[PDB]
Amino acid sequence: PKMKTHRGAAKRVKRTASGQLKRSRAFTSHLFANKSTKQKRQLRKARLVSKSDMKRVKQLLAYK
Amino acid sequence: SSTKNGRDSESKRLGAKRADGQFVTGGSILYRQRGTKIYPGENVGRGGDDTLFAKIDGVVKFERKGRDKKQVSVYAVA
Amino acid sequence: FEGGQLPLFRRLPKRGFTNINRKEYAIVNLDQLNKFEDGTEVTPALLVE
RNA sequence: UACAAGUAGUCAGAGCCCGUUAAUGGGUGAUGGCGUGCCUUUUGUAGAAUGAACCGGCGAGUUACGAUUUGAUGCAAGGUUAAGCAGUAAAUGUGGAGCCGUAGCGAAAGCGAGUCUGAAUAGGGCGUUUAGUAUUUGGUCGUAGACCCGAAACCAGGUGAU
RNA sequence: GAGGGUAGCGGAGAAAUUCCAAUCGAACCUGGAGAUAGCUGGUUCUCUCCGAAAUAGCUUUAGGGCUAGCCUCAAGUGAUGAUUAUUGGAGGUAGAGCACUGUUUGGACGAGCGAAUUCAGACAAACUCCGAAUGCCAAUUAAUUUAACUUGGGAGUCAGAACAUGGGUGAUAAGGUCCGUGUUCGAAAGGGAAACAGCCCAGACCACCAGCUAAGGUCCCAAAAU
RNA sequence: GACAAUGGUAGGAGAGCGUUCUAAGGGCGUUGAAGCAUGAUCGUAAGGACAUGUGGAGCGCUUAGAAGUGAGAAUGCCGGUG
RNA sequence: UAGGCCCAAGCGACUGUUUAUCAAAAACACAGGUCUCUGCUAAACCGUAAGGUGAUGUAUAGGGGCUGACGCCUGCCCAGU
RNA sequence: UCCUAAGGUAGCGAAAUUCCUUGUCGGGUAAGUUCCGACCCGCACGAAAGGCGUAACGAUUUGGGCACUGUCUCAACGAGAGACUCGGUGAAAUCAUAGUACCUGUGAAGAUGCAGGUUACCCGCGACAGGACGGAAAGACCCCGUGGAGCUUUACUGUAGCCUGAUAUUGAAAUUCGGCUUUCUAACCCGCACCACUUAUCGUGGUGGGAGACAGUGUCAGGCGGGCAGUUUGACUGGGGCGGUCGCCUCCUAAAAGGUAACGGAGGCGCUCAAAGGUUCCCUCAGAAUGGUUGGAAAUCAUUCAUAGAGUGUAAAGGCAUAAGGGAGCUUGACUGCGAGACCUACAAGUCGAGCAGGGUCGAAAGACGGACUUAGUGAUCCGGUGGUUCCGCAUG
Repeated sequence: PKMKTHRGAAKRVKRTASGQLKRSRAFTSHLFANKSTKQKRQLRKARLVSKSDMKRVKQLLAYK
Repeated sequence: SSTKNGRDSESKRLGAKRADGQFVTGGSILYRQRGTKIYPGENVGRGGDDTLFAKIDGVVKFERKGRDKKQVSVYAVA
Repeated sequence: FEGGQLPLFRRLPKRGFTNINRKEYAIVNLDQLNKFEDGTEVTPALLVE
């Protein structure tokens, strides 16, 4: 049968035009009184999956 | 029959980051330190935690500033 | 599997939602209209055939 | 071959008996030099660590559907059909629902070679780098017992007081 | 003695975890079933080229796994690699010293007189007025050399050992144990050290009854000076 | 005709030998096929020929295709014999 | 063919029973004692339905716990469970 | 003189119980760690998981005697069955190939096989048992597996069963400061009696008696419930337990860049401050060889020595008198939207930052200000709560 997509991973990344994956940031749910203003402001920006983590979850997102 | 010691903190990578006579950019870190063991010079700024960084592009120069005191400066290349 | 350490997807949070009334269109740039006759009438029924 | 201390062979070498796919021939071996089997597992084994009495036969990475990468081949801003129907269980002809590509960006409304964030193309992020697609050989991965042999146990339905 | 009854999530027990068809802390047979095994064992023809690791971080983790680091095969971008000479810099070890913080020997001077006065002599990983040899970062500087980097396909490795040297620990004990640095073994035959993976010399493509050398040697075993 | 390379475990890469079957082409066999036994033969290796005896009916070669394709170890399974 | 005996201690009263196949005993049982539950379609027990045992019995009876002939005795605490 | 619900009575006592211990003192022996009789310093006896005695019984444990004897001093001889020699018949465990010596040494640290020596002609039979780490059983002790099974409980989550309410089956009458209770027959119940099926009382039916809207039964709810069931119960560690430890900050070990171990040597943190923040102007400390309203030389005041020996919210180490230390005035930048380029780094994270636009505070003005001299005071995501809003919201609003 066909491979199944990791539904948990499909809710946290998107495919760019060049084959990269965009993700969200961590430390953003709660406890904002313990973090600085600059620390919280710069965490609102998105990032891409690192080149080392892609080698481990390539097939997990082969249909996205 | 036990030990009371065994604690320590992670090591910070302090010291110089660029060499004398080397070319750097406007925002290159030059020296990480606790306090002011080396003072800023021409076209150099001191960060919040005493980090020394440049402000223009040029060569680095470690020179002496008074008896038993050192500084770091940056001069544009011509 | 990471051998016991938390996986990257568990560490990251979810984002966004999906719209049920998503409308998509077939784009046709001004470059693909250089084959028809001068002054001709172009209609979707023709572009699809 | 009965004065001799030998993982039994190898190199050197008299004597004695033979004569071949015909060539720098065949068998035997007085005496001298050198030399503590094989496999598995280990930092390290002649090991007194494991396994095999001997001979023969049998005895362990395979296949079907998906994904990815490389080689080959046809066509090319296009490439290609699935079920079905007619045919020798031929593998051809028909069949264009469907799938990928030609355009991205945003959670979304949406806009568009630009878009998102923002009071502000001020700056920054991801795109305008943009050739593709079908079949197939090889490598690896996924779902199936998944390279082969081996448990102490668990559950279900039955058979037993000679 | 004969004929009968009680059956496994159960019976029987004057009670021993005792018996239920020669092994009962839970009988036997068939099926789910090729249960599961991060653990042992095994895994079949031949040549050619290249060639490791026994480390770090996290881990219901420690004889398992994942990413990074070292190997190999392709497609790419071009001196961006390495050694040396020279000119520059950052950094307080060895040694030394008593100017600071301590510890501490012998005298001299009356503020209550051996250590917050003075004249001499010593000590320190957590003392420093001073301070090397090396190593490290640079200068598209010079000469000799041959790498380096990026993208993609496939791996293995996470039990290490001895010797020299700088240290902790132990007792300036251990073929002990834990870190820094180099070499060898591991995966390396050949010669020497009588025998002897780690020591010394030296890296086997094949053949020869040719020559010169290294470590170590030249009375005999035993090649070379009684 | 010149200089330079070629120890090697875990692993990566490349070129090959042999076995059974299939499709085409071209060939042997009662004037003796396969198998078996013996020998002093050829190639860099896995391997390939030839002669003789035994045997008594099938079997090679060339190119390509497809695999139940290679055994010394598992206290391995079965048979035979020390 | 057919009992050695005697002077003193520990344990259990006694005959009896037990680990088929390494333990026969001081272990189990026993007569006796005491506590407690049960007024009859009894309690308790099996099935946990019908139907049965108890029992064709009726508190001088039946089920359960702990002691264990006999003799002399068996003290204090009810905060906790 | 403290505390407790009460502080062990009779009896017994180095005991099937006494660790010190072969306790001490008397018996038995020429010699007694055992045995018997007494002493109470009872680690840790004690009255129905009974205490102290007891005739008769025991293939029970224990000490001392008589008799007897090859148990022994100390062995000898004789009889029979195997062994041994011939005829018949004829297995088994074991086994990498074997022409299989000793000594000292060497080696994975205990050699028939390696080094140097010593000794030894070839091949049988009857005996001994030292070694081939001899042969029968994938070591039962020990440690490991996020392996099993049996048992226990005030480990977690369930359940048979039992108890208690609401409601259906289920209808009357009256008392009564949308009702628990006396009350009546008609549902329902009776291992109660007499009759018929039928010369069997299992069952059905009929007539009496008893009981009665209770009981029994279905659904829902609360409580008790190792009786029974499924499972969990960490790692590091000079073996494992027990003890200690687990994240973050500073110093030494660390071998003058950075990095670097041990159950190696020393401490600290899980905050605080509305001024202890920003800005502008001023200022400067300990200790003070002496004078004094003379108070066990040091509170307060006065003049000179004063290389910082003072301070710096809080550990330590680097810094600070061009102040980062003290005081005095106004203030909220402890701002919004970002951000070239760098440090660190497996990942996720962490750190510094010129500069640009929008607001502002302080200062005459340059100019400074995106908390605190610097480095600890902290924890993914998933789920839920509270606000704001461009957005979506299943045919349409």
